[PDB]
Amino acid sequence: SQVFGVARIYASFNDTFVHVTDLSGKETIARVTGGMKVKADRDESSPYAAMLAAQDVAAKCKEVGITAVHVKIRATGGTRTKTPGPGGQAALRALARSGLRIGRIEDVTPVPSDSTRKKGGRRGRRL
Amino acid sequence: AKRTKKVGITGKYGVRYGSSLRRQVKKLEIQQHARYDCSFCGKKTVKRGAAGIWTCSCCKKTVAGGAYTVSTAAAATVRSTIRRLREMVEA
Amino acid sequence: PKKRASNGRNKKGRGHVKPVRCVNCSKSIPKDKAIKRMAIRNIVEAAAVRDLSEASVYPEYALPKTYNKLHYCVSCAIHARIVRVRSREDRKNRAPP
Amino acid sequence: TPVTLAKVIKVLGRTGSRGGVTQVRVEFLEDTSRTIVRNVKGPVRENDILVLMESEREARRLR
Amino acid sequence: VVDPFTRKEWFDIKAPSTFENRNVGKTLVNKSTGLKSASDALKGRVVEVCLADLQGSEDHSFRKIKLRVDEVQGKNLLTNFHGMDFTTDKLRSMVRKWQTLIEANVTVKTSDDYVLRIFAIAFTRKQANQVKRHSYAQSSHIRAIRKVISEILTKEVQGSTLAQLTSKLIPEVINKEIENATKDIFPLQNIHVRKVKLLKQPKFDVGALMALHG
Amino acid sequence: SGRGAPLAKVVFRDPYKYRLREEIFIANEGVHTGQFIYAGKKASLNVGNVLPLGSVPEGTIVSNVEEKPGDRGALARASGNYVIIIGHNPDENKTRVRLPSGAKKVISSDARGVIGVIAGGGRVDKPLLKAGRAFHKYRLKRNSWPKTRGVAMNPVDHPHGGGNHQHIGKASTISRGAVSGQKAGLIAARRTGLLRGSQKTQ
Amino acid sequence: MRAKWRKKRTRRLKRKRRKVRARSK
RNA sequence: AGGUGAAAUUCUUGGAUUUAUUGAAGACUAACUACUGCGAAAGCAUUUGCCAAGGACGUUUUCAUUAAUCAAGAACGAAAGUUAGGGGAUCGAAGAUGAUCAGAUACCGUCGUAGUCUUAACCAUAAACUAUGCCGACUAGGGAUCGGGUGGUGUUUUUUUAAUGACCCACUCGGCACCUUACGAGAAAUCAAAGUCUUUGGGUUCUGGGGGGAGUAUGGUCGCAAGGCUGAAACUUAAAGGAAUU
Repeated sequence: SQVFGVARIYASFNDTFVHVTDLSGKETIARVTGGMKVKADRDESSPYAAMLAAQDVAAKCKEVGITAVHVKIRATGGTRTKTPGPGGQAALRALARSGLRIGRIEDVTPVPSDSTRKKGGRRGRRL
Repeated sequence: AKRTKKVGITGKYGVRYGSSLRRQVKKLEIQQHARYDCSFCGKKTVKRGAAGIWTCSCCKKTVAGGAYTVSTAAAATVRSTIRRLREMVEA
Repeated sequence: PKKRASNGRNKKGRGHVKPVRCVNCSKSIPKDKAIKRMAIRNIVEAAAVRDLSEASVYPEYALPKTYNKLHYCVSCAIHARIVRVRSREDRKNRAPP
Repeated sequence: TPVTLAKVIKVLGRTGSRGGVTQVRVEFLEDTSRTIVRNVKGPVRENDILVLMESEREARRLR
Repeated sequence: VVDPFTRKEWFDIKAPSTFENRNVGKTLVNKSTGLKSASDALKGRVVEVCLADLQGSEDHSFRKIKLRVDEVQGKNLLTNFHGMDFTTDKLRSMVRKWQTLIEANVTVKTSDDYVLRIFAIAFTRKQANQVKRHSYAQSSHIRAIRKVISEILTKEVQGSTLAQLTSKLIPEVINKEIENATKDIFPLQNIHVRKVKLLKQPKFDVGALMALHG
Repeated sequence: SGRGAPLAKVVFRDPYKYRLREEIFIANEGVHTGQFIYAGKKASLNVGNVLPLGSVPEGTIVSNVEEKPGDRGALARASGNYVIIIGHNPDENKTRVRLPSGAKKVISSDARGVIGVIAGGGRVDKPLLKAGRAFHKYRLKRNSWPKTRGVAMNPVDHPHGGGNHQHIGKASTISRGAVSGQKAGLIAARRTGLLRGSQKTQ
Repeated sequence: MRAKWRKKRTRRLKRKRRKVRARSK
């Protein structure tokens, strides 16, 4: 009864992504990022911006007709810091705060098999 | 007795053509020469006669081999690949 | 002076484990010496679950969580994180609190 | 501008480098049934109403 | 200055038949222009979603059946089964500390030449008298577990192709048929079918494709 | 007399007249004087046995291959060099394959392929050592050797000639777009200098 | 002075005096 | 978009980053993973097949001292380095530079060659750690845990109790470390051995003797090299060092 469409957020450091698409994905509808709602950098993966970003993608889906939003929060994953950054929170709260229809709330990060060697080094990123 | 310490069948090339070059040589040359073992008859009569060929000193089974050995590493790999997918065409 | 029975950590009975990559500076530190830390926290934060299982379809669904494994490498864990250092006596304390 | 009023109902400890900020837990005056943890500036008692110009937000421990 | 939505012609999503509420969702694409339309555009796409929302019982809060659009009969998308993967949130709760994991997998053909790799998870459990804080297998036991988990699949598959096969993934006959034979070997807990996927589909064959699309 | 990978003289039988018209099949690692070579669509996969790629599966190795069913061989004829069968498709009669160079040149699934790798293995993995075995080498090939270095010949006899030192003068990187006499060295070098890193493709 | 380094300093000065005696073997 | 204390370098009307259905490639085999398994050691963490193997155990099975440790000598020995083919995804000495800095040849960032990996060989070195020889017996209990085994008309098993399997109770050798005091031992730190040693002797290989000079000179010896091995002296100085307390 409700027009569906996953959100596929990108909770991570340095930036948050919030482009909602259809259940397939072949066709997307709106994207926008947090860094797009602030002129000063750093506060890119920031919640304040992640919210301001979730505010637009929000009003944008209301303008296309879809109501249902399946959040597929995704962490950087792979061979990097796999931990949803300060975005997937003030962004998921700014979604129900607008008035969208959240549902089938799940996650989908790029979980490997340790595979390749992460970047940094043996002693690593010391300082 | 001890003719050549580490220069076996290389004495035919005296001192010329430099060290490192010869070492590589002995490894190979020795290989192909040696009275090779014929998997057929079992008798090591299969002796390398001219590039990629190996004649048997009984029944004369002339084998299809390498330039300097009966079978290279990747040549036997051929065996399994075949035999593996060979049973999938009959079974 | 020697001040660690299990030494860096459990390696007794074998010779080579396999160093997992730090989850902070990607540094390579052996599985044993590696300070484990499970993070299975939910998908939300505070009263977020409120307007969540509220402004959301389904009664409440089941409210899923995130099951991830963290691996610091001493230095990282001793940033004021999981340790606060210890006392020689109670250095051999194996407990969650 | 979606303006919202907040009521001081739970004044906690303090954060910040100098610690001049306090982590207060307030409830909305226009449809509460929900609490948000914002921060403050100077003095606060659990009986003061603030005016948050941010509908969605929150903050706790600050370096 | 063209605005995509200006051409974006909405559609929908219809299941095969074996399921229940075929009515999944709607979708958007580029309107059928002169020379290259939307009818012969995508289709090679998918519909990764919870089987509980396409079944009717929200109890199946896991297992997302993946689809692959084939025919677009007037807006209505007549997609078919393309596989079934496991939710990471649920499979991450399944792997606890102090236990062992037994994963199997095997490729096979149905009866209408359908090649697909069915996966099958399995875990070990305690008993109504276990004292030790943990539980593990004898490694050789895990060999008989994999020996039979994979055996179970290929034994009673090729039954009406993926048709009744998908109609066996829903009733979780495997999960219980798995722990049923594996009873004379070790307790076991959870024991799900994990995931499964299509990698070699026969012909478009709209003959058996429409036995469900009706 | 001039090639390093045995030439099998397979005397065939003529089905159009009681006759044995001897054909020629490049020799492949694993054959010998007494193997039974079978060729054609319905011929069970075995070393020597040759038939269309559509008639075999992915991975299968071969040499002395067609390009179009009928050119009586062509590719992978030299010492060793074989070719794998990757991407496929029953209809269209097309089998994407991998060559010695590592070329992903797609061909017909009806193209003839002599199963097995060519008996010549690890040849250039052995030093010629003395100038002689190089002389006698091309002696039964072509008088393409011993080649003289360009800078040696004088300006008249070759572009790289002359100078009071021995140097070339201008980049020996001639454009793939010059002509007879103009071309002399590195023709169409999409790179030049010591090769290091990502090669074979991207 | 980290010993591993005191070991490399002498490593070059040891390989250094191998070539000076090769010049007058 | 990347990325950081923050920027930057960098990538972007050629539509990146991002999303999606796919493709190939090399690598890896996480989560399960343990004060756990086996290996002489270095180690060895996906599946199935194959090819042998080793240990524990159980044994009214067998030979019958065949034995323990071991300068010379012989095999395997991480990674780095190396010779040459195949492969070269990630990372990444070098280098390039972007910064901060007084400077930064540094750490932080982006790209990236050897290497990375395999094939045939080399190379024989690690704080190769248990900084702790091998072999035996004895001096101590506890509870775990690991592999086999003894017994329990025991748990659980329902197609019938069929049979076993897992599990619990005591036992049990061999694993694995751990906890508990010290009777003893130890400069202390600490340790079921580092105990059974001034009441000083179970067999036994090696090694060391203030500190530097120096694992250097030298020569010899192995090695393609790097360098391994073998290894001085002169001279100078009264401390070096250990452990622990303040």
